[PDB]
Amino acid sequence: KKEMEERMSLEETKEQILKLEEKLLALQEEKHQLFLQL
Amino acid sequence: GLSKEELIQNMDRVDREITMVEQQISKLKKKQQQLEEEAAKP
Repeated sequence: KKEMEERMSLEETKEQILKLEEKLLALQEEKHQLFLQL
Repeated sequence: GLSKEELIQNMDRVDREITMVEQQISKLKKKQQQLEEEAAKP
């Protein structure tokens, strides 16, 4: 069909937004390490 | 531990760093709206 080339570019931007979820979860894990010593 | 106070101050500095990385994801999520709204338009 048509109007699909624009959907392929959106899939690349979603990969950068999905990586932020792993970077945001790793930040909360760092503070959790302080609790072990708190 | 150390003094139940110097280690407590380190936990407040780590919480401020998570707000900066979390603020970047909120601005990137809104940017997806413009790209998702422009790709859905005819």
